[PDB]
Amino acid sequence: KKAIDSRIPSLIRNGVQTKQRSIFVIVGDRARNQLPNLHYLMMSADLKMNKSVLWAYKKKLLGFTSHRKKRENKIKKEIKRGTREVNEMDPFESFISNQNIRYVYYKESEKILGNTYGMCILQDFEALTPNLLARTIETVEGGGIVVILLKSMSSLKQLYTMTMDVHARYVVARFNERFILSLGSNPNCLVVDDELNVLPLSGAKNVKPLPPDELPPKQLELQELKESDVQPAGSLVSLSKTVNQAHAILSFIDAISEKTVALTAGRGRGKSAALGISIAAAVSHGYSNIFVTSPSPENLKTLFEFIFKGFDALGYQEHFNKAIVRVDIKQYIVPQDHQVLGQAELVVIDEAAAIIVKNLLGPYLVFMASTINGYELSLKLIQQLRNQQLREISLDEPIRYAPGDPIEKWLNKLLCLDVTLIKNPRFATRGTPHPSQCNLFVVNRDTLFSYHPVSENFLEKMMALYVSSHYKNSPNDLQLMSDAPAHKLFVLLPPIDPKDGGRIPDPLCVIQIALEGEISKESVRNSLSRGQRAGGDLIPWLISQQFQDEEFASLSGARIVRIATNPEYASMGYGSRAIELLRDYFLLLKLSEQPPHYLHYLGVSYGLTQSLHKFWKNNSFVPVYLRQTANDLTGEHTCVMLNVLEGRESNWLVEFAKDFRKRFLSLLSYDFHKFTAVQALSVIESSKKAQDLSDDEKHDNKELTRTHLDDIFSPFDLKRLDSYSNNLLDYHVIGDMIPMLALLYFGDKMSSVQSAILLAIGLQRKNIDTIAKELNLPSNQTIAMFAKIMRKMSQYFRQLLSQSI
Amino acid sequence: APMSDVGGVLMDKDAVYIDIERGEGEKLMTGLQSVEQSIAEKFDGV
RNA sequence: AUACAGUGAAACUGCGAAGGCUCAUUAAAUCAGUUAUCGUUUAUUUGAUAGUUCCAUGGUAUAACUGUGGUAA
RNA sequence: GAUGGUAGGAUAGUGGCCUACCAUGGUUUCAACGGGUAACGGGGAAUAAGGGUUCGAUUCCGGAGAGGGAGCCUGAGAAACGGCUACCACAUCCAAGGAAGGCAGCAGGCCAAAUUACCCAAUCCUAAUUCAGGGAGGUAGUGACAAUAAAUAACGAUACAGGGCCCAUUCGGGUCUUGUAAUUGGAAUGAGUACAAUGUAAAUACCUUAACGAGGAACAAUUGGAGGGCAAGUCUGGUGCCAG
Repeated sequence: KKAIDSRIPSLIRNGVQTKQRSIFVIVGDRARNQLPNLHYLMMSADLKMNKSVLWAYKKKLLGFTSHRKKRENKIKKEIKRGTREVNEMDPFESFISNQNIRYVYYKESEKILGNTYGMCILQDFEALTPNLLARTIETVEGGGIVVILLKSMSSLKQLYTMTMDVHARYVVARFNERFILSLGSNPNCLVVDDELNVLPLSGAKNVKPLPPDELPPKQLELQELKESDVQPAGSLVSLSKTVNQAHAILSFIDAISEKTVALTAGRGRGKSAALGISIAAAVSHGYSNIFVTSPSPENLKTLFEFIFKGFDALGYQEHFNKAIVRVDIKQYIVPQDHQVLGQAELVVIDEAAAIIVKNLLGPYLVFMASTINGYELSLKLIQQLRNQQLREISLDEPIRYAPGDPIEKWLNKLLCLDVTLIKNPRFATRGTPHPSQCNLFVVNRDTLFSYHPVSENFLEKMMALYVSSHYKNSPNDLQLMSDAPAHKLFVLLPPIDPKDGGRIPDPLCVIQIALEGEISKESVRNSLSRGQRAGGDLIPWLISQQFQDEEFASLSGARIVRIATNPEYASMGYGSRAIELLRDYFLLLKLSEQPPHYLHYLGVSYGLTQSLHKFWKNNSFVPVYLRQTANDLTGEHTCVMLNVLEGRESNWLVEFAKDFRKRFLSLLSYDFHKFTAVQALSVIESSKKAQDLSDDEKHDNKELTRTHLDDIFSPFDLKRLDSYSNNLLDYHVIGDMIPMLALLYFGDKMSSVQSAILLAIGLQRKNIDTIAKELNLPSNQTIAMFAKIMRKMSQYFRQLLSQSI
Repeated sequence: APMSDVGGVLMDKDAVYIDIERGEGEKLMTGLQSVEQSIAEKFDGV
């Protein structure tokens, strides 16, 4: 027996006194056997406490098996041997055989997103993805201990990096080093030996706080005031959280009970139970609401809302993947996808989930629009809310499982969930001088991710740039942008020569999907038996199947983003891309200048993205060749995925031009099955492919015109007779549908077309009928544009007839 | 059973009485425990 | 004791357990003796009981064992 | 299928044991067939005991069952206490993906809830064996129903008293070595404490047995009954000092 320390029990005492989570990091081998003692201390600090405990691991438990019949018969045959007596258990065996432990792999961390735990035991340290960190430290509640065990390689990294700034020596990872430094900065975290000594490198001093909640008392006061009918029953069933959440539920109830249409959109963070408030308001809406409601979540992702709906219904008055069917006993509600229920929107109330903005504008038109805006884009959705609908949208961000937590602050700081849209420039007109200058500098990512204060403030600015209104990336993407071997960045922020300060005008992350460098990194990582870092090369290596692209290295754009001010920000992004093309063609400090004049031996430079209109316009100012796409509907936005790749190298122009030619040849046929998107964007894509072909080719891929007997075989003679019947008569479907496929094929092959005639050629390629495509695009002079299309068909038929026959 | 040692954790008034890279941990607990007090910045003159 | 050589965890092997409780009421049909089976089965016990040969040694395929692993088990 | 015949099937083989065909048989008042229990009782089923005369030794009540019927498998021997398949219910783990066995069992209880320890030494049984074993089997312990024979004293000396006992309604009568916290003396041993050896696989116990072990022999047996007597005491009654 020995007294341990004056700080490690007192930390749990004041952590449960202030209802704040706390972090222990244990080193050494005999470290599993001190989680009994920390769990006992966590319970005896306050009995009125959750008891469950997580054991997130990655591949294998430390010294046990988590199967109680298995270890029971193992200890039975241990009894039968006789090295251990009958009524004997060491405290770790007793801990795992009596406590309530939930076991998860590091891969399936998404299965425990909702429940609550008193303790979390992170077993392995060397692999810790930040999405898993954000999912476990969120579910640990206010009297909570998160413990993290270590390994001898991490002990070497600790003894190295605990002096000033040194690192470990062999893909190298710096996210775990940033983690170690953040835990050195945290006040509610410390590092303990396996013998319960203290390493005071992480929050050394800690006093026992004095023995003893106004916002909670104001919550109880306003709740009891609302109590003194079924509205108070719903309010008391909902308000398991802050008075902010209670006031939000009460205000949404008041504005959406009898007022039938308002557009209320409650916005909140990952805490505070937004889905809980929605599901707890669902029962009150079913009471004083219409017989049908419309939910717009993801399919089979409405766990908290459906649980709170069933819970509040059972509170008041009740009784291919999963069951989300509608039930009633004395009501209807369906969790549907995008608005195929346009004619099935007789429900007067629809509640949507967080951000698909055009699909949201499609679905939210003619009913009471409740909406849940999770932070986990928001500015543009609030702008679209104010641009149309008595919008009473208001919500707040007080936490649910705490009142405020330094563990939540350190988690947000390390995982970089904090953002700031302040300007902090020299001037906007002087940043327009940077847009004329097109000057860019490299990141120096090792010194960037080494956690120093001003470096971390600029890195938070860089993370706000790299995820500012992006395409819904995540913290694991931040860990890939930090700790991958094939990565670089560029911050083309300031042109000025002032003192310490600046901004971020444009971040752009490259990915060296190479041949030489990627082959070196892959042959390295095959010893570690993993690796997947070649996407843009491997897409074309199966779609177009070119040994030239198998031999040529490539840079691929992971992401690139600018400010959200104005079209000058897109000009700044274009200047950043042009500066990056010039950069490819022509401890440590947290920037680089001479290395911005340095590069590798890369052949191709490509950006892979979704088929967006402004992204296509950026790809055209980029003019990088609009290469082979994929029309499989990626269910996030339904957007098709195109990887536009320039060739900026010595001798690759014929290869890239032939690839663009093959993509152009495939796109006209693949616009029949699963590409029915637009007319102007389709013309822009065809023009981009032909522009790539004209820029790359000199006379190599120069196609010959429509030959005589081949053109005679492609049409029929009576088909051309019907074409002349359309020339001097009506252009009906008895002669304008059998030949229209060959007409559109030869028209997009090879002698000019108008805007209306180009939309007619694209309309016959998309094979829709007359009153659909032209009336959607031009919306003016329908029969006159049909006659202009017939005249262009007559000119094409007269040209083909007078050419061949 | 508080006031007693369920397992090893014997609870006194305020103190807790428990019982039971090698040289690296032993040295970092012997001398270099609070030696990293003024080792935070490493010339981080922000 | 430079193809085996004693201790021997865990594996194949020979055998071990070689005969233990409750519940609904069958009148020489349950039972006991006896006659017979050239009318029949039989490990073990015991006594007996085998006559065809044209122009120096026969084949891969599995363990135990190693090695790579999956699964809460 | 009742009774038999002929042939085949199946059998370890005999066999209406089963099937085709055929004949209309067969048992019975010389007790067919059917009726029940002190069929938790009986029949020799068996040992008998030197006086218990239907208590008094045992094999077997009938057949089943391993949650419930069904089907299959193994073996010299089986429709297996130890196997599999499917159906139906119980039922535990579970990370909800799946892996199972049977414990829906046996012991107990309704002011004696502890038997579940040691051995094959004996008798048999199996056994490759001059060896191994058997919860077959034996041994021991807690768990009183005052049922059973013993003890809690035996023998002397001295002193000092004069009264003790019995009958009877009464008066009274009859009788005689009888008493005493009196002193005192040396002998006896038993409960207990214990050497052992014997016994026994071993240990307990019985048996045999050296050493110590009594004066309040305090090494301290009860239970119930009959009757008094006492205070500067207390209470009640009322024709002093009394009665209760």
